[PDB]
Amino acid sequence: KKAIDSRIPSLIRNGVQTKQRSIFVIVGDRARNQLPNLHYLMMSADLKMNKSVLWAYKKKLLGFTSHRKKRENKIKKEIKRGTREVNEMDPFESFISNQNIRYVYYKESEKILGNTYGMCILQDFEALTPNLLARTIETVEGGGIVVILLKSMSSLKQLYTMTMDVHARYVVARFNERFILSLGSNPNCLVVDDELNVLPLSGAKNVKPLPPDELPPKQLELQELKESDVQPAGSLVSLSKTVNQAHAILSFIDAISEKTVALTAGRGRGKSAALGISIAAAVSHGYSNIFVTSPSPENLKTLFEFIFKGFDALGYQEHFNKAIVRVDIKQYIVPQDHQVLGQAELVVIDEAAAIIVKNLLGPYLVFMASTINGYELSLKLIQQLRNQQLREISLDEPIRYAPGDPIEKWLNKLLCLDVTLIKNPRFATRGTPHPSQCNLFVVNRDTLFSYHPVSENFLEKMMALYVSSHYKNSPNDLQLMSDAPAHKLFVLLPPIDPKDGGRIPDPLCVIQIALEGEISKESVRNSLSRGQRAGGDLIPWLISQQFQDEEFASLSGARIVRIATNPEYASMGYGSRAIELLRDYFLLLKLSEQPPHYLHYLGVSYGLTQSLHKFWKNNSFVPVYLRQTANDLTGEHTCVMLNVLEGRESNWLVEFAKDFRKRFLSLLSYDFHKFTAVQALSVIESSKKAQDLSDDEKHDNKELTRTHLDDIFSPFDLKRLDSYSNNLLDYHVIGDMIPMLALLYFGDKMSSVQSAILLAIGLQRKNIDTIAKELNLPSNQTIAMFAKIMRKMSQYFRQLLSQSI
Amino acid sequence: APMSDVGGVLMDKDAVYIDIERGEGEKLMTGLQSVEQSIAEKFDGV
RNA sequence: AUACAGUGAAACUGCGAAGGCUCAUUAAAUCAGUUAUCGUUUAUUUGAUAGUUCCAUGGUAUAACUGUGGUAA
RNA sequence: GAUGGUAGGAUAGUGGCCUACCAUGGUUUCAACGGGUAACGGGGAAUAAGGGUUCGAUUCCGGAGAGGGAGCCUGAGAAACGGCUACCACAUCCAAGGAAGGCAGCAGGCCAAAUUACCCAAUCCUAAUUCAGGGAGGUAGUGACAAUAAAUAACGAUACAGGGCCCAUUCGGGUCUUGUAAUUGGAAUGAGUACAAUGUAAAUACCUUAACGAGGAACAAUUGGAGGGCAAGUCUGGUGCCAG
Repeated sequence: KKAIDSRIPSLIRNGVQTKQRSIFVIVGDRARNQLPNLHYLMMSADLKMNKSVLWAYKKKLLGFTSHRKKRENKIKKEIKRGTREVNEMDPFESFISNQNIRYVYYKESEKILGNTYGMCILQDFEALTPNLLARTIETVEGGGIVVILLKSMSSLKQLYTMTMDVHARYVVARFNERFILSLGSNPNCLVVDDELNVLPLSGAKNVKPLPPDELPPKQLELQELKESDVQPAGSLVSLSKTVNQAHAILSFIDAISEKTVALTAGRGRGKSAALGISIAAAVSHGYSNIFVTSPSPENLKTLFEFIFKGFDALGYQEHFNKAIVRVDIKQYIVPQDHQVLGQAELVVIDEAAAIIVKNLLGPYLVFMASTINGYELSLKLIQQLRNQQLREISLDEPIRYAPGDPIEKWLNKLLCLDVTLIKNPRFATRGTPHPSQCNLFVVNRDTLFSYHPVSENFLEKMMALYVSSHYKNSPNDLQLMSDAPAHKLFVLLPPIDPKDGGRIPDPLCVIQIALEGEISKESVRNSLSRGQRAGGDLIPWLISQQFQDEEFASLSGARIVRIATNPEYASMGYGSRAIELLRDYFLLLKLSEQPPHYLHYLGVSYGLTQSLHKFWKNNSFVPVYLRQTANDLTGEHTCVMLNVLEGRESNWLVEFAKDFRKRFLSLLSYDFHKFTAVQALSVIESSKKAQDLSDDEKHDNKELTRTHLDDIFSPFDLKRLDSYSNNLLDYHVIGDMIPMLALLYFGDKMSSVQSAILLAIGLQRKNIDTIAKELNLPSNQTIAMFAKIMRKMSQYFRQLLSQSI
Repeated sequence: APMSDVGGVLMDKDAVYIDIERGEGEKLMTGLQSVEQSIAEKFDGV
């Protein structure tokens, strides 16, 4: 027996006194056997406490098996041997055989997103993805201990990096080093030996706080005031959280009970139970609401809302993947996808989930629009809310499982969930001088991710740039942008020569999907038996199947983003891309200048993205060749995925031009099955492919015109007779549908077309009928544009007839 | 059973009485425990 | 004791357990003796009981064992 | 299928044991067939005991069952206490993906809830064996129903008293070595404490047995009954000092 320390029990005492989570990091081998003692201390600090405990691991438990019949018969045959007596258990065996432990792999961390735990035991340290960190430290509640065990390689990294700034020596990872430094900065975290000594490198001093909640008392006061009918029953069933959440539920109830249409959109963070408030308001809406409601979540992702709906219904008055069917006993509600229920929107109330903005504008038109805006884009959705609908949208961000937590602050700081849209420039007109200058500098990512204060403030600015209104990336993407071997960045922020300060005008992350460098990194990582870092090369290596692209290295754009001010920000992004093309063609400090004049031996430079209109316009100012796409509907936005790749190298122009030619040849046929998107964007894509072909080719891929007997075989003679019947008569479907496929094929092959005639050629390629495509695009002079299309068909038929026959 | 040692954790008034890279941990607990007090910045003159 | 050589965890092997409780009421049909089976089965016990040969040694395929692993088990 | 015949099937083989065909048989008042229990009782089923005369030794009540019927498998021997398949219910783990066995069992209880320890030494049984074993089997312990024979004293000396006992309604009568916290003396041993050896696989116990072990022999047996007597005491009654 020995007294341990004056700080490690007192930390749990004041952590449960202030209802704040706390972090222990244990080193050494005999470290599993001190989680009994920390769990006992966590319970005896306050009995009125959750008891469950997580054991997130990655591949294998430390010294046990988590199967109680298995270890029971193992200890039975241990009894039968006789090295251990009958009524004997060491405290770790007793801990795992009596406590309530939930076991998860590091891969399936998404299965425990909702429940609550008193303790979390992170077993392995060397692999810790930040999405898993954000999912476990969120579910640990206010009297909570998160413990993290270590390994001898991490002990070497600790003894190295605990002096000033040194690192470990062999893909190298710096996210775990940033983690170690953040835990050195945290006040509610410390590092303990396996013998319960203290390493005071992480929050050394800690006093026992004095023995003893106004916002909670104001919550109880306003709740009891609302109590003194079924509205108070719903309010008391909902308000398991802050008075902010209670006031939000009460205000949404008041504005959406009898007022039938308002557009209320409650916005909140990952805490505070937004889905809980929605599901707890669902029962009150079913009471004083219409017989049908419309939910717009993801399919089979409405766990908290459906649980709170069933819970509040059972509170008041009740009784291919999963069951989300509608039930009633004395009501209807369906969790549907995008608005195929346009004619099935007789429900007067629809509640949507967080951000698909055009699909949201499609679905939210003619009913009471409740909406849940999770932070986990928001500015543009609030702008679209104010641009149309008595919008009473208001919500707040007080936490649910705490009142405020330094563990939540350190988690947000390390995982970089904090953002700031302040300007902090020299001037906007002087940043327009940077847009004329097109000057860019490299990141120096090792010194960037080494956690120093001003470096971390600029890195938070860089993370706000790299995820500012992006395409819904995540913290694991931040860990890939930090700790991958094939990565670089560029911050083309300031042109000025002032003192310490600046901004971020444009971040752009490259990915060296190479041949030489990627082959070196892959042959390295095959010893570690993993690796997947070649996407843009491997897409074309199966779609177009070119040994030239198998031999040529490539840079691929992971992401690139600018400010959200104005079209000058897109000009700044274009200047950043042009500066990056010039950069490819022509401890440590947290920037680089001479290395911005340095590069590798890369052949191709490509950006892979979704088929967006402004992204296509950026790809055209980029003019990088609009290469082979994929029309499989990626269910996030339904957007098709195109990887536009320039060739900026010595001798690759014929290869890239032939690839663009093959993509152009495939796109006209693949616009029949699963590409029915637009007319102007389709013309822009065809023009981009032909522009790539004209820029790359000199006379190599120069196609010959429509030959005589081949053109005679492609049409029929009576088909051309019907074409002349359309020339001097009506252009009906008895002669304008059998030949229209060959007409559109030869028209997009090879002698000019108008805007209306180009939309007619694209309309016959998309094979829709007359009153659909032209009336959607031009919306003016329908029969006159049909006659202009017939005249262009007559000119094409007269040209083909007078050419061949 | 508080006031007693369920397992090893014997609870006194305020103190807790428990019982039971090698040289690296032993040295970092012997001398270099609070030696990293003024080792935070490493010339981080922000 | 430079193809085996004693201790021997865990594996194949020979055998071990070689005969233990409750519940609904069958009148020489349950039972006991006896006659017979050239009318029949039989490990073990015991006594007996085998006559065809044209122009120096026969084949891969599995363990135990190693090695790579999956699964809460 | 009742009774038999002929042939085949199946059998370890005999066999209406089963099937085709055929004949209309067969048992019975010389007790067919059917009726029940002190069929938790009986029949020799068996040992008998030197006086218990239907208590008094045992094999077997009938057949089943391993949650419930069904089907299959193994073996010299089986429709297996130890196997599999499917159906139906119980039922535990579970990370909800799946892996199972049977414990829906046996012991107990309704002011004696502890038997579940040691051995094959004996008798048999199996056994490759001059060896191994058997919860077959034996041994021991807690768990009183005052049922059973013993003890809690035996023998002397001295002193000092004069009264003790019995009958009877009464008066009274009859009788005689009888008493005493009196002193005192040396002998006896038993409960207990214990050497052992014997016994026994071993240990307990019985048996045999050296050493110590009594004066309040305090090494301290009860239970119930009959009757008094006492205070500067207390209470009640009322024709002093009394009665209760």
